[PDB]
Amino acid sequence: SAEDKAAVERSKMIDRNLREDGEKAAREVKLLLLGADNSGKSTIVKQSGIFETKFQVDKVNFHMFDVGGQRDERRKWIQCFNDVTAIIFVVDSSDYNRLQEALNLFKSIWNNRWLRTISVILFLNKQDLLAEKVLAGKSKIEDYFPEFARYTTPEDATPEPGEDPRVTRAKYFIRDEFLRISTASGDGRHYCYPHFTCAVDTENARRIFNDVTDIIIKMNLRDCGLF
Amino acid sequence: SASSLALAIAITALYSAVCAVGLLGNVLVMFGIVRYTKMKTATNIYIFNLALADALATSTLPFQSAKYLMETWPFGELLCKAVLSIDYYNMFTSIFTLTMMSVDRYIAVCHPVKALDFRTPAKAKLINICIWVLASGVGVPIMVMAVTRPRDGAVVCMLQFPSPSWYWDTVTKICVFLFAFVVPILIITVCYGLMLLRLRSVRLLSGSKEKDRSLRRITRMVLVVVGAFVVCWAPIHIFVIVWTLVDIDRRDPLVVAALHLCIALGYANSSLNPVLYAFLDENFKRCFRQLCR
Amino acid sequence: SELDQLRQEAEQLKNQIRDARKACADATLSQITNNIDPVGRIQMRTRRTLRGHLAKIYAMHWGTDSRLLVSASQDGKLIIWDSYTTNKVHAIPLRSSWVMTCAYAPSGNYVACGGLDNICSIYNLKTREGNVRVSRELAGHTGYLSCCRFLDDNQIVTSSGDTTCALWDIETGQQTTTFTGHTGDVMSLSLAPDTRLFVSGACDASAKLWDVREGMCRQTFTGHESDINAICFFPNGNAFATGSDDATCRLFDLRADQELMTYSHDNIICGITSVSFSKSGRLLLAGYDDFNCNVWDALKADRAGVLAGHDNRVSCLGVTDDGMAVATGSWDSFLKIWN
Amino acid sequence: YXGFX
Amino acid sequence: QVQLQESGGGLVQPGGSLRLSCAASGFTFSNYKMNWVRQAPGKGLEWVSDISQSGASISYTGSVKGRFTISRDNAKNTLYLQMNSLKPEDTAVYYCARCPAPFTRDCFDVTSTTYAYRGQGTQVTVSS
Amino acid sequence: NTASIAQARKLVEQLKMEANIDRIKVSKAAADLMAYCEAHAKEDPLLTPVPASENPFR
Repeated sequence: SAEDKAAVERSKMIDRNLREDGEKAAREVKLLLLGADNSGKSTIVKQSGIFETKFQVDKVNFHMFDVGGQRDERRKWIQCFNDVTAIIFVVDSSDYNRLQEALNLFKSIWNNRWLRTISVILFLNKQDLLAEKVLAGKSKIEDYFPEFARYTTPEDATPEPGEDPRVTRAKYFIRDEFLRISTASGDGRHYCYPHFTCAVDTENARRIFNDVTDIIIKMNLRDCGLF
Repeated sequence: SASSLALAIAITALYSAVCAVGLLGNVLVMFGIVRYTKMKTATNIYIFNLALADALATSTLPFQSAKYLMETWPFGELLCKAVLSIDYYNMFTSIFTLTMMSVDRYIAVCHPVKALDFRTPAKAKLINICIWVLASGVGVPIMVMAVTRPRDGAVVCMLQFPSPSWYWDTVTKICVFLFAFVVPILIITVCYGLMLLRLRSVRLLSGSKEKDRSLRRITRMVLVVVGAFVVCWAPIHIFVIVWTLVDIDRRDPLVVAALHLCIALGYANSSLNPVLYAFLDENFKRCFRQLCR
Repeated sequence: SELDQLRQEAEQLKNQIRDARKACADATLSQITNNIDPVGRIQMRTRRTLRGHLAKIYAMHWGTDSRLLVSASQDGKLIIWDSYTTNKVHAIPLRSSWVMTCAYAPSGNYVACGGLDNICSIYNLKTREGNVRVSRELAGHTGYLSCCRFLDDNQIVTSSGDTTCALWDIETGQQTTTFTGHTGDVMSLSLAPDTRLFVSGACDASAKLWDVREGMCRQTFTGHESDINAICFFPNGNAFATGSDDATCRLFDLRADQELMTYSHDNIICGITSVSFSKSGRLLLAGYDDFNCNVWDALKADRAGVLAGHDNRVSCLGVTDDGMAVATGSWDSFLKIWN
Repeated sequence: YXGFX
Repeated sequence: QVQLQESGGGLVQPGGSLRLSCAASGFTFSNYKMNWVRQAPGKGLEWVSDISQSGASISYTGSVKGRFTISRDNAKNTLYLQMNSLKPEDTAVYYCARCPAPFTRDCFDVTSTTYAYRGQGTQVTVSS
Repeated sequence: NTASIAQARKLVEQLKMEANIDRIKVSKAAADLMAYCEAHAKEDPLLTPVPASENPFR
């Protein structure tokens, strides 16, 4: 029982190191970066195999994982991200031809049984390209979404100063296209935080911090059983 | 007297009803926690420790109801030391667990990234051990000072304070008023109040009236927790202030009925804590619906 | 033209293979094993609960000594446990935390891991300094590493999400053999007991029997409806079972080249993540997405028992070489031992 | 509390 | 063997009509949500329509809303796409794509390049 | 194209290599699996539970 006690001491030292590393890990916020190739997902926070971007907001450390080096089939590897705090879904809101593909991908994320407890931070990227597409008038959303012909800007919409109302109707229509899917199922377990963003935006890390803060508040409320 | 015997059995039934609800409710909470919930969150450890303190607090109610009927202490000095200490000690452990869950929910909402560290189940046991150890600084001197004395031909289970006894009794009553009512109600109101002010911005549910419904449910749950603590512990604490500072009759049947009603109110907090913390627990409601379906 | 001609030739060849399989299907395994007695109600109990992983466990592999086991979880740690005493023998920090597979070498000197890093990391357990270090990194897969199994201390077969498997030389770090032919993500592999063949189940609802040395796909087995997440040989090496997302397990025979049995029930609608046979192969133990494991009678397709001891998705399952115990690792950050 | 004065 | 066989495609005038059928075999057809996807010449794989396991939840891409009608016969294990009022931008190889897992609301990878639960497709050419 | 024709040719070649195998009857394979199961049932600890003295996980 001398090497047995040595094995018990080695296992307890291993337990101590595992507990310390798990507390460090429990302080790190894991995020899953998802988006198409045209989405501009790499330039969101501006800071082979799976790629990791580490940024810090208000002493909170975020590890945002961009999964490159995989095929276009994602139904299996995405189950690796069951325990992430949020999925950051970046959408090229100006690419009207692939907005339906982004909506189907968002719908598959929102209704996956291993992803239905994970909130989604929605970045509708390339808002400047969306604005210059709407003001040009060459490409119409009604050629890709006929219900935009029956869509009106919501009363709760907050437009930017100097924003054209058609641009506002377009961006809030794309937002409501994603939020119809988000509110269609999974009410209570996970929420969709939409954000309109350009490529020059430097406040996306702050937006991620505020959303992650809301997510952690709600998960702690469920842990307390208040919600 | 015919009025005195009717008043005695009404107070005894009032003590019996609070004790029956308190013992059955807290054991049912502990039985559901141990067998089904398995103590896997910080909150589950807090509710189990709250229910353990509340069950032990209501265990002194048969001793106190038998003391009022017989107008004496028939249990001897050793039981006069155990029961009276358990009265003081489990008053503090329960109220500090009430106070700590207000802090725990405050940390959960107002410091959420700092809550992923602080609200681990391992730190919850350490905090609950610290709660039951800090209350031993009151429970143990109370256990030493509890004596049986002959008084008016009967035996009274009282506290033998050091000289001057009038001074140290008032100091202990002030310290029970401050550190088991005033300091806990200050912490609970501030913690729940700051939590509710943060929750007015938290996007709880999609939609205007879905979110406001859940926020109103939490706000009502806060108000019934805070309100029950006030209406159960202020009546007995003001009465001890009135007993110490105001020359009341001390033998009026109306006064002693008003006294024992305030005592039964202070134990009704322990009876209601299964309702306000486990029946209103959304995790426990999920477990209850999982058991039914 | 040419494309259409090759496609109708392929359909003709699939019809020929299906007609040959129908010709050899004189009876079913249910009929041949109809007269043997049931195994009863198999009631395994949790003997050891391996605690210490702090994120969801994705994989496990028993060592050949049937005492030490390696577990891979997405807290960035490989833990090697002494199952008899619940003592952790090793904690290996991983460079990539998104690990989906692990393997224990038959000699016990090496472990493997891999996942979204697309790299099979071989760690040496018998270093002179006494610390577990990276002995080799096997880059070369263009998809996530889903399964890996050592053949010895120098060769390892890995399966990946790039629709390929690969036999690697650990000393040179090179793919000695590339196994192609799957059209979906290969989720699991199982080595034959002689280690001359291996079956791999993929996301094309198909399993493939490959020759380890000759390098081609000898046989292709279909019959599953959805992604085969799990595969395990029968202990004789002449058959294998598959677990899939269609809520069914299927026992295929190598020499019969078709499905022998389906293990399913109408109340089971969730997929299978892990399968393993018992030592005789009479019990097929399968881990499911309804947080439970089912012990199936492998000859009679009857659910022999329910290992309902996990609060989350059972991701991995393994039976000891001597057959003494089953370890089920799940997404609730625990491994449990059963017998 | 209160029962023992 | 999960097999999806599409038919009914061909050369049609602009404004014309076509009915695509897909015979499904090797799986329980009623347990899976079903999809119709497009491969236009020179473009990528584009999702067009999906019908639920029962046949109640139906959705289309916006370019085909009011023109395409997805339907299923679970008894005959057949998926139908009625393509009315056809436009030259509807010229594509149309594939029937099964959702990968049964009893699921999510549908992953049906527009992937080498997706397995997808047929060989039928060519629909809308030209004058 | 050309890659699709090459992939179809490789699939045809693999199906030709798969159609030319010697397949035994399913009854024979079932009897072999049954014979292996009852040939090793006594040394299956999961099928026949061992005493707690012989069980290291007791």
